[PDB]
Amino acid sequence: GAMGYVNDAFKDALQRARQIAAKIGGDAGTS
Amino acid sequence: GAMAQRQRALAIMCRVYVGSIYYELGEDTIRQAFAPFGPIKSIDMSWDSVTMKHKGFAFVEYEVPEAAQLALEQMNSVMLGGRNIKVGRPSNIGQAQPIIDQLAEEARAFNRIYVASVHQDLSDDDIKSVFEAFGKIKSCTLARDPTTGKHKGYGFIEYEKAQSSQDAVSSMNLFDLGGQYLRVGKAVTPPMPLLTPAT
Repeated sequence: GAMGYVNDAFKDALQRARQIAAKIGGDAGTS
Repeated sequence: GAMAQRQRALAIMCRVYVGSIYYELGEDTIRQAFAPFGPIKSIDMSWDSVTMKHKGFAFVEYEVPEAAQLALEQMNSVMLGGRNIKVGRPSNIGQAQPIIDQLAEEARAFNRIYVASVHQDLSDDDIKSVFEAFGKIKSCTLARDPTTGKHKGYGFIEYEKAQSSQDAVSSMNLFDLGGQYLRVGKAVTPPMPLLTPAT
């Protein structure tokens, strides 16, 4: 799709991003 | 060599002027507001009277001018309260302009992106999650903070491609870490001690 306004890449990003925050930053329970 | 200014241009670029201070915020608050940007190195504060109504102005000096850049670009454009602050001193601009454009172009040779507002616990490889999910990174390190013990809320990440860097910047601002949106930018001066002579 359109770059800069990435739809998949940045969602890949954030699944990892809150994963990394889940261990340290904000515990959400399981994941 | 007395008075270590080390290029007066850079010395001032690392220190932003804060004018039109809201009211219920002072050096106490401003320190934290720009804390995710860069570590407060020094503050030129104007406390008027014992009353502490901060009647005057303040200067926030960082350890890195990149934090100062983000403080200019983002904080002056986005109202952090019911009053917009004026960041910087439009006076010596133009004179130091060729230097600014030189530094930016010079640091561009390393095409490194600047990551600020980094969550204190969230680590280097963690910030990699988002950046490396868009593009490829050759070097990633958040500056370690000796007094915090962990790391400063910023770091310098290096893309191998200038295209991917620009892609990241467009989305990395939104990087939510526990309620806070991150803040990305670019490196304005070469953040590496490549100074052979300590003059």
